[PDB]
Amino acid sequence: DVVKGNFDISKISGDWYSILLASDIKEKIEENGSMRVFVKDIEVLSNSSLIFTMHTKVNGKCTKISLICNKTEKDGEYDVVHDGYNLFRIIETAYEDYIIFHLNNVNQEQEFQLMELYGRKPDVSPKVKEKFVRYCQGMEIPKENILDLTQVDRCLQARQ
Ligand SMILES: CC(C)[C@H]1CC[C@H](C)CC1=O
Repeated sequence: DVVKGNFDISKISGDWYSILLASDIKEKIEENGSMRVFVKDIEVLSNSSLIFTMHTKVNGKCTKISLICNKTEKDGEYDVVHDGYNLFRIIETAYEDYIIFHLNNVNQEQEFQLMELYGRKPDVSPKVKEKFVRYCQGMEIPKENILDLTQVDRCLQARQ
């Protein structure tokens, strides 16, 4: 049930797992990188904001953070503060299976894009992962810059 636009936001509510991570700056998503953050859940805060809870590593320990995301003037776009100012939007989702997010980090050193694949479960179809890899390459993210997190510690032991 792939939705490609006009997403119902309340249907992306609830728990998510981070599965694949991609960026045109690999350091951002590798171990210790500012964007190596594992989603826990998404909830509707208001008619125009979301709240994400996510895990980061702090001195080796999985640590929960909360992020407030607001609709911008552009349709489908949200902003969020983390390692600077970010703009993100949904690329596509099957609400009960997976969601793909695109993010832009707007900083003065070098702007970069992030691509994220979440699943309702700690894994999804190889069909879904293939769809994501294709999007990444269409966005000129090299395959070396796509990381599979199902192999690594994604704080699953700490989600509570
Ligand atoms: C801070 C990062 C990791 C979060 C913010 C919200 C996005 C939908 C997913 C994402 O890139």
